[PDB]
Amino acid sequence: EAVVISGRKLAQQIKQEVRQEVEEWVASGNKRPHLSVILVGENPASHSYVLNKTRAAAVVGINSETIMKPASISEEELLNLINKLNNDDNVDGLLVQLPLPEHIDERRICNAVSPDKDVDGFHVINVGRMCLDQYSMLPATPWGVWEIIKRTGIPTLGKNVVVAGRSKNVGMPIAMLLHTDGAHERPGGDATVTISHRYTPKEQLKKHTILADIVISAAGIPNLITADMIKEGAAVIDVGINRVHKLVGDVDFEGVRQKAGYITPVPGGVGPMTVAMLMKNTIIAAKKVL
Amino acid sequence: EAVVISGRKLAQQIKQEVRQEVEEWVASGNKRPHLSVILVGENPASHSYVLNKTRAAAVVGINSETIMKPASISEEELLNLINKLNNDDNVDGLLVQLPLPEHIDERRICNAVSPDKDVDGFHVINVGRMCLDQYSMLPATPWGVWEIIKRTGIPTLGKNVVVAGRSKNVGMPIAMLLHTDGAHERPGGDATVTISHRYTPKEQLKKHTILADIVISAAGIPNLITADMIKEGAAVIDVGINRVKLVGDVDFEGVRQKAGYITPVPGGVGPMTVAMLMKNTIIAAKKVL
Ligand SMILES: NC(=O)c1ccc[n+]([C@@H]2O[C@H](COP(=O)([O-])OP(=O)(O)OC[C@H]3O[C@@H](n4cnc5c(N)ncnc54)[C@H](O)[C@@H]3O)[C@@H](O)[C@H]2O)c1
Ligand SMILES: NC(=O)c1ccc[n+]([C@@H]2O[C@H](COP(=O)([O-])OP(=O)(O)OC[C@H]3O[C@@H](n4cnc5c(N)ncnc54)[C@H](O)[C@@H]3O)[C@@H](O)[C@H]2O)c1
Ligand SMILES: Nc1nc(N)c(NC(=O)Nc2ccc(C(=O)N[C@@H](CCc3nnn[nH]3)C(=O)O)cc2Cl)c(=O)[nH]1
Ligand SMILES: Nc1nc(N)c(NC(=O)Nc2ccc(C(=O)N[C@@H](CCc3nnn[nH]3)C(=O)O)cc2Cl)c(=O)[nH]1
Repeated sequence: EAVVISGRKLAQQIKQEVRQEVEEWVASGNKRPHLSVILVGENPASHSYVLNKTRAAAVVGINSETIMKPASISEEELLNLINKLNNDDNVDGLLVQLPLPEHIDERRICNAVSPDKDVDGFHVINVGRMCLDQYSMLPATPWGVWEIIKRTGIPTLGKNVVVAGRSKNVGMPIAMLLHTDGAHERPGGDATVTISHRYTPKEQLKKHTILADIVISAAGIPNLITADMIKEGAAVIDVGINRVHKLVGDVDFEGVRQKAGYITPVPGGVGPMTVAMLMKNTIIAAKKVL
Repeated sequence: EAVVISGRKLAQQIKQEVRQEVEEWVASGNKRPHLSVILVGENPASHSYVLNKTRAAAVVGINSETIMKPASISEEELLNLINKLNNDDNVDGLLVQLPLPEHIDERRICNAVSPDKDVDGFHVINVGRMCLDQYSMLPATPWGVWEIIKRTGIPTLGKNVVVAGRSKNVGMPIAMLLHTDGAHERPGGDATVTISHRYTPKEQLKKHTILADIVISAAGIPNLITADMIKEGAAVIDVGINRVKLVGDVDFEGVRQKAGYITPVPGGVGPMTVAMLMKNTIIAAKKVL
């Protein structure tokens, strides 16, 4: 039966590392780090996730503020707020929680955040640098997936990995981190990575997952991953968060638990790792090492 | 038996299309486009490929110059020449042929080319925009691979594709173009794409290619792809150029018997790289993006 990886326990370790790093930093006379989160509208999941972020910030010694704006805000008004925060020397990290309302272009917003404060790694320069395996601010959810695998001791070099999903903020950076060269500026996992997505026929997904040492599902589809698709002993990382009737990932947890060697639960899996890796990025931004 | 796709013939058609676009741009009262190529050192392959680029420039009515420098040039000296050409309004396109000597950082060089003149698509802004499926200057070799597939009518949506190679200038852009959404700003191929590389075991590569409708080899290893690794009727695109006589990564004669489509080396992807650069140069001259 599968080892159930605890994302809560792993994130606790990561957050303790960050609290130590932040306290040594402050002890040496530097300004305490400060994270600013802009939250637009009333997406209940967004508010929940943002509160988790600012709670984690407080615990690791990072100051924060959440700036909430109505969904009726215009794009120019959001751009003005971002520019004021970019020029606030007290602000080390700045992020705009997504999704935004339809009348606001998310790509224009993400590029308006100063790249040195872009703890999301969503600015086009940060995306480009990541895709070139250069030192960059890694996006939190893909980095959390990476850390789950590395800290559990699951090997990647030469292994088969299937990613279900190709979104620019989650699925694509995961595939980028896992297949790239361990010896580059920002190391990668050196895996053989298959990218699947909404036009990958179900049968073709199974023909690739059955070969996979690691299946990473980031599609937002309940029960997309079932035991017949998984190689015995494989690691299965569940990124989706789906409301069914209750929260479940993309994986049939109880079924796949019987065949996989490792599996992450939903909740308590990838989610807490997302929050923890943002803490890593915020101290990185405060140190201005990039 | 496999259809052999003439990259040479496709490229020559594309160059005629560029020639017409350039001639009408000039006839409309605009300055004739000019491409500058910086060549550092004495890599014979680099010298040959740049010559093919400047030959194709003359064919399509684009002015050009190659500026050759010794390998002992410093990075600051190369940066100075690039800044000079960035500020020369007669220069529409500027590229620095790779590879560069070890003491010169290619990424710093590529990022010093003004983005408007970056006909390689190597500037980090172009890379980032491409990785986000936004309008961008696409790198010539990946765009040539895409054009071979599209102009031949080989379908990609829902298909299995294997790329052997993950280099930032060739293999990674090819995988990015082929797997991404056809509905985005810069459409992708909507294929299921497997990225393999130097740490993929030969056995595992074969277990993926055998499912593949398109196999694209950009590794630089003779006979990496053999008929047993290919499924009946697949399309095999050979990006490698290996001196062994020039061969590709593919066992041309063997795979020829099982593939439905195949590109030869030489005369395959290579000529398409040169033709897509000409496309990029007239795009850069028009200040399209
Ligand atoms: N911390 C976390 O645990 C965390 C963080 C971010 C996102 N998520 C979750 O990840 C999921 C996806 O988020 P997103 O923003 O990337 O969503 P999105 O809708 O932008 O992308 C979903 C992806 O799934 C792919 N897909 C659709 N149908 C598929 C199929 N049958 N097979 C394979 N792929 C298919 C799509 O092509 C798309 O790339 C959601 O559940 C979201 O909440 C979780
Ligand atoms: N227009 C053209 O025809 C064109 C253009 C550019 C490059 N090329 C050719 O493509 C080849 C590679 O070019 P590059 O710039 O990507 O070179 P590179 O040396 O930077 O990259 C080689 C790539 O091959 C991968 N690889 C190595 N061994 C492998 C194996 N056994 N299985 C799978 N992948 C493996 C490596 O991991 C790496 O990603 C060369 O032959 C080069 O001349 C051709
Ligand atoms: N700019 C920007 N915008 C974005 N949207 C993101 N993404 C993002 O924040 N993702 C995210 C973050 C944290 C959680 C989390 O805390 N998960 C817990 C609790 C689940 C739960 N929910 N309700 N009850 N329990 C769990 O999964 O266990 C879940 C998610 Cl998806 C970003 O990173 N940057
Ligand atoms: N900045 C920058 N740097 C780079 N390195 C590249 N890549 C690049 O130029 N690739 C490239 C271009 C043309 C050819 C070609 O003409 N192939 C012919 C002739 C074969 C032959 N050659 N010698 N003898 N025979 C054939 O394949 O038939 C082959 C290649 Cl690899 C770039 O695009 N931009």
